[PDB]
Amino acid sequence: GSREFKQKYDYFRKKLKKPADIPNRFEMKLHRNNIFEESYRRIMSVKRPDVLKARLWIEFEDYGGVAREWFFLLSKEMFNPYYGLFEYSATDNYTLQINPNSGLCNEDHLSYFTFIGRVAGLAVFHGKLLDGFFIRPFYKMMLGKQITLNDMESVDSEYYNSLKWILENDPTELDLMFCIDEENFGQTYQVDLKPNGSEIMVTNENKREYIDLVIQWRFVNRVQKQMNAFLEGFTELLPIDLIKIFDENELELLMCGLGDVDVNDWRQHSIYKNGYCPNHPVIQWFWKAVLLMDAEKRIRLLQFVTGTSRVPMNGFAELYGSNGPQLFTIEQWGSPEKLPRAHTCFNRLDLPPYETFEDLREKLLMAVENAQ
Amino acid sequence: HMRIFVRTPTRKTITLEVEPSDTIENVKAKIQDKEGIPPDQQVLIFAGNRLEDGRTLSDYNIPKESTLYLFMRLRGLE
Repeated sequence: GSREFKQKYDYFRKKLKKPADIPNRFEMKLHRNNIFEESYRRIMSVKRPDVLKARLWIEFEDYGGVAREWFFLLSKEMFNPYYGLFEYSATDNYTLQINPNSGLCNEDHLSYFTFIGRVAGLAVFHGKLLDGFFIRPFYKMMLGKQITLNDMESVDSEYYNSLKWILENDPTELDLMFCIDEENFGQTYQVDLKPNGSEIMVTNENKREYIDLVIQWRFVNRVQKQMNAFLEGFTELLPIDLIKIFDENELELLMCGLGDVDVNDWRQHSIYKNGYCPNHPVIQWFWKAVLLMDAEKRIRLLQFVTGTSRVPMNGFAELYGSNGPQLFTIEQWGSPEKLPRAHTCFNRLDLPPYETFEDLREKLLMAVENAQ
Repeated sequence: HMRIFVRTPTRKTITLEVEPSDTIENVKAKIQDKEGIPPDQQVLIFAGNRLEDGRTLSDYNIPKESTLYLFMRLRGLE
């Protein structure tokens, strides 16, 4: 909407209060190569969370500029799935969800979720942003809103259609029970969706309850302690009822920002090889196609060609490959019956010289879906 | 002779050459070579179980062509 976001937002900021009895600065000295654990110890050791509300003075090894760098660099670690706190929401998604097994991965996980909540609340309090993509139900769960069948669609559209089919048709032929196969670390477990579930049969009369229980199992039930710890840290800087003037789309914008790629900055810093030029026709068709796609598609295209969903903090001028700087590169390759190819370690798109715009567009889209 | 797989949460499957004699500590050393991660900063999991550095692949009944799950450690407040 964005028009209503700005009105609410100005109201929101005016209501936020800096207490008068805290130091006028919150100092951190950090090493970039240990940014996560150091920011964690510093921030989780304070006696009084409200001191986080002061001006941030941060040094690695302009203060507002170092603070920007800190928010960005710390987001890359806080939202790094290697630590097992968050995980990709599907094999073909760039969005993150809470790992229900985060506890097995690291026994201190709740303290880190609380920390990440604190940093997120701290970004917002200071009018700054973290950098990352969470699944939409995460923001609904922050607001206490019920998660529903329609919420499944942006995460897993096939499972969404499967459950919508059940809603709209007689499911008897399916022989379903209130059992569900849960997979953890390659192994499959049967879990009851409700007590005695595997011996309760899904029928036209109870299938709505079944669908709801599947949704709760998918997104809610297994991550409550982690989500609750995140919210503890998030509300330690921001009152919850103040937060709740925002809907879930607005909350994401407030926390994690736009979620889209600047096509202009992208274009104005790409390199072309083997015939291609800024005004060559195939190239103009490429950037016209990129303009016409939505956010999800621009992000999936970025991921397809660079291996990551994240745009560099200072835009595409500072894009990196595997061996230092590496601008986005499109080079002529193959023949128009070919789908384009990507070399992620070097941010390179192998793009056939298609004959029409429409053909490039369908072939570019198809290559993107076809990658995982 | 034998081969195992290590899946990272960053959508990467590492191939290792090992034998059942190998300690978890030694498997982690191979991972550090291929990946840059100090063994003490590694968490390996198989079938819902954290793997202790001292025990061996054989000890955990890890057959040929198995997949282990790797994660980076968080140290907490100490």
